[PDB]
This record gives sequence, C-alpha cells and structure tokens, in this order.
Amino acid sequence: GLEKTVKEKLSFEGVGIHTGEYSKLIIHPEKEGTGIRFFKNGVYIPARHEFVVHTNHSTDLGFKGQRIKTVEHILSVLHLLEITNVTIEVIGNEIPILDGSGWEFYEAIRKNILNQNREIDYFVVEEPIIVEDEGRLIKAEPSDTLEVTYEGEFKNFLGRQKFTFVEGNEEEIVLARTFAFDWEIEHIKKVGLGKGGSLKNTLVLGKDKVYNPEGLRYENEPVRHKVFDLIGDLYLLGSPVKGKFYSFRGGHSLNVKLVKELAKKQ
Amino acid sequence: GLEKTVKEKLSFEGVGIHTGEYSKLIIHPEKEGTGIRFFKNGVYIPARHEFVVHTNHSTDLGFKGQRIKTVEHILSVLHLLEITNVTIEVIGNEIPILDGSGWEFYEAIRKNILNQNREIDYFVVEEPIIVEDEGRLIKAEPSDTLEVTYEGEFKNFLGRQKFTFVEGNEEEIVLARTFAFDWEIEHIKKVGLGKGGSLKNTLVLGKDKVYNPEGLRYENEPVRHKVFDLIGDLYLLGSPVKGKFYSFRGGHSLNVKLVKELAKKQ
Ligand SMILES: CCCCCC/C=C/CCCCCCCC(=O)O
Ligand SMILES: CCCCCC/C=C/CCCCCCCC(=O)O
Ligand SMILES: [Cl-]
Ligand SMILES: [Cl-]
Ligand SMILES: [Cl-]
Ligand SMILES: [Zn+2]
Ligand SMILES: [Zn+2]
Ligand SMILES: [Zn+2]
Ligand SMILES: [Zn+2]
Ligand SMILES: [Zn+2]
Repeated sequence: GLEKTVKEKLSFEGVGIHTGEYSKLIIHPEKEGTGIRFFKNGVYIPARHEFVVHTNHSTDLGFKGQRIKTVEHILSVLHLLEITNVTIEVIGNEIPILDGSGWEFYEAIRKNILNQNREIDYFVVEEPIIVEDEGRLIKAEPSDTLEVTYEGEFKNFLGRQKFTFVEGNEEEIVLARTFAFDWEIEHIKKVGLGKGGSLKNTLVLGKDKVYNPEGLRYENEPVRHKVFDLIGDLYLLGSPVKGKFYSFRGGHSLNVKLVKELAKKQ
Repeated sequence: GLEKTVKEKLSFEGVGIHTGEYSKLIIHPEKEGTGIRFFKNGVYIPARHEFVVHTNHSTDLGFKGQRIKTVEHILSVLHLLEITNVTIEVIGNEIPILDGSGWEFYEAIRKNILNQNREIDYFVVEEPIIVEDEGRLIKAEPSDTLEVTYEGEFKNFLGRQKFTFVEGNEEEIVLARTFAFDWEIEHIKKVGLGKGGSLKNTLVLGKDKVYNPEGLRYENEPVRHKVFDLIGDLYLLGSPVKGKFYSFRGGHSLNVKLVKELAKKQ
C-alpha cells in the first residue's frame, strides 16, 4: 500500500459525548512520512501510544498541557482507509461524537483519498503475544492482513457473542454505534463524563431491553463497535497494522496495554 | 381574591419533552372575566376540561383541529399564583418543558402580577366525592383553602410516601421536577413520545438508583411533583379551586376524570 492523505481539508463538528461541549475537526493534508497527528492550541499531539493520558470510557491523548478526548473513532476510520499523513486540527477538548459510529467520518474521508509517493511501512506483529487483566484478554499473532475478532460476555440479553473483521469488510463495522448499559450511566455522569450522551449518539441497553426507539442496526452491533474501537486503538502503534487479533471482553485500557507491549517488544 | 393577569407579555421557549420540537410561549394580559385560554394558529383553546384530548404521559388540549401538549405545568403555576385572565400564545405543538418543574414559570409570573377589578369566582367543592380506577384513587371534599395531598406507592426504592400542599407553601412544589422510571422509557419512546426527554429535564429513577448526577432535590421530589401536576389538572375546572384533595397513586387520567365529575355535579 501507498501512504495516503486527503485531497483537501475535511471538517466535522458537533458535541463531545463526554464533555458535552461543541467542538470541530479539520483534517489537513500532509506530505509523505508525516504521520497522523492532532493539533490543538498550537501543540502537535502525535496519534501514538506515548501520548495516551486516559483510557476509561475513551482513549485520550495529551501533550505539553494540551489534551484531546475520544480519538478512537476517527483514528479507527483513518486506520481502515489507510490514511497515513494528516493533521487533525481540533477546536475543542474532544473529538465530535456525531452519531456514535464512524459512518460520517468514513464516507467523507473515503472519497477524498490521495495516494502519495511511498510504500506504507506497516507495523507487523512478528510473534504471538497475550495480555490479560481481570478475566479480560487480548491475543495477537502474525498475519499478512488485519484481522480483528471481539468476543463479548454480557450480563444482559446480548449474552455471549463474537464478531470478526477482515480487510474488505470495513462497512460492516463503520456503522456500529457506541453503546452503554443503563447500569453504567450513573457512574459515567458522577465522574464528570458522558455529558454529551443521548439516545441520538448512544445505544442504551437495559438488562433485556433496548431503550433506543430505533433498536439495534445488527443483533450484534455492540461487539462490532468493540472491533471498531480496538482497530482505532491499534493505530496508536504509529502506522497501519498487519496482524491477527482476538479480544475477549477487551476495552481501551487493555487495548492500550497491548499496544504498548507490542511497541516495546519491537 | 381579586382576578389577576400580567403587567406585560412574558415569553418562554425551549423544547417540548414529548415532541422534541422547539416551541415558544407568550402570556398576554387580558381583561376581567376573560379566563385562561391558549392561542394557536388562530384558534383559542380554553384551559377547560371539555377540551382535553389526551391524558397519557401528559394533559393535552385541542379544539377545531389545533392541539397543544403538556399544559399541566404552566396551568399549575397559573393556578398557584391565581392568575385568572391571560392568553397563552403557543408557537409549536407543546408547552416548553424547560427544567421539568414550574420554577422558571413561577418566578417570572410572580413578579408581573396585576390585580384587577373583580372578586374571583372560585370553584368550590360542595360535597365529598371519590373516583377510583385500577387501585388508583382520588378523593375530594369541602375546604376554605386549596389543600392537596399525594400518596405514592412506588415499586422502586422511593417505596411508600406522601406529601401535602397547603396555600402558602407554593415554593415547596414549584421546584419539584418531572420524573420517570427507567422501566417506562422504552414504552414512552415506542409510542412516539418523550422525544425531548433528557436528564436535564427529567429525573430518571432506577429500581434503587437515581441516574441524574444532581440527585433528588428532596427525598420525596416525585410525590411533590405529583401534587404539582394535580394542581395544574384541577385548574381545568375553569377557575381557582377551593377544596381538600387526597390522591393515592393518581395520574392525569384520574385527575381529569375527577375534574369532569366535579364539574358535572355542579
Ligand atoms: C440525557 C439522556 C440519556 C443517555 C445518556 C447516555 C450515557 C452516556 C454514555 C457514554 C458512552 C461512553 C462510551 C463511549 C466510548 C467509545 O465508544 O469508544
Ligand atoms: C436511560 C436514559 C434516558 C432519559 C430519557 C428521558 C425520557 C423522558 C420521558 C418522558 C417523561 C414523561 C412524563 C412527563 C409528564 C409530567 O411531568 O406531567
Ligand atoms: Cl470506570
Ligand atoms: Cl457530535
Ligand atoms: Cl415545566
Ligand atoms: Zn469510570
Ligand atoms: Zn467506541
Ligand atoms: Zn404575542
Ligand atoms: Zn403509554
Ligand atoms: Zn408534571
């Protein structure tokens, strides 16, 4: 694959699911070898694991006193389309959540791709690895293609189920929205988070009922979104990834723990 | 008491808890003997029981093809302050829910009262009456003052409790917000309602947890709000009421059923 960027600036705006504040993005084109980086109040924050400053309920980055919340969805989309050189200008403290999935981001970036002059230097998983924690587990092994599987064991009706993404099936996960169980909402709100949450950007799941009037887009939309998240967190490795991943009940924290292991080893 | 109206137009705007649409109110002053009436698309809708067209999840009025949803909170405030002559102009299909209580309405109307030249012709409960339905019950008897008691028997932690409003204690109920149990939200949304609902205008109560980060304003804020509602529904009798009411698990439907009984009898 050839490094890619955008043919022109693309902007998005809306509220942040956590801050509740309005915010706007502006993806700028960049030359070969630049990499993915955010820009806020004059500071460049590389979309790399060394800048992760928070992983509960979202993956946040920060540098030199400047922070940006929830970068997983836009990074996931960038990872899927293989965009490698862009500066994500952020006016606000968080990435707009939009509808909760990566659809809008995907559709716009997909038709504004600009191939550049250089082969992509993929981060390739060279040997097997496993990272565990409180029953949660993520496994990674060598592969010529990006393959991600997420298995969930839910306390509500979703019960136990898994989903697998393989290159070419981008559209099966870019629509999967963000979700939360009703029993977690009180916590999110108490710790100063989820201020921008609503049924318009979050699928609220009860012990055996879906609150959202629109129901689920897929009987397993939740685990599909989990794959979407993992794929975004993986891009923090610094470049498009080539490996086979299996995540059992993983989350941003474990995802990042894995990312750091991989980087460290190589 | 002397009939009252406002010293000048007072307007309020916001979203409707049910429609989700924006809407604005404009309370206009009116001469003696006018009464409380709404105005929409050229049609005057008297704030009277004969115009009630819906009572599930809200008290709605309608006439000659024009409808206005959720009139209980503004009417309650009008009933408490004893405003008797005004035209509530409605731009939209529902009364703005605002924060879910009658605070904003109360504060504005309270300092713009204009006493007029005529004694109020109070609707006076002349004999005892009881209206029942599926265990729910409302009782009314003679009284020189408006006295309203609401007793609830909740399936969640609130358990069993009651509250009593007596003239002079207006402020103890004008702040009590709208509430709903998480287990009802799916229904509201399915029947095309609660489209404007959020934790910003509704207290969502779980089986033993309060979702709202701000918690309850009173350990019994729910039953206080029920009294607030009943007082608004009673004003549909056509004029300030003087009677002693006791409501056991009552709701808009029973409230109106009572209102109609009373009117019919007298
Ligand atoms: C005001 C009414 C209601 C609905 C409130 C929804 C609660 C907010 C939940 C926050 C979701 C956090 C998970 C998002 C992270 C991700 O998708 O990677
Ligand atoms: C779990 C997340 C969600 C919050 C969504 C809030 C839904 C609002 C429900 C509609 C309330 C109806 C009762 C209002 C009538 C009244 O107070 O008289
Ligand atoms: Cl947490
Ligand atoms: Cl948004
Ligand atoms: Cl209100
Ligand atoms: Zn937390
Ligand atoms: Zn997500
Ligand atoms: Zn007007
Ligand atoms: Zn109903
Ligand atoms: Zn109410």
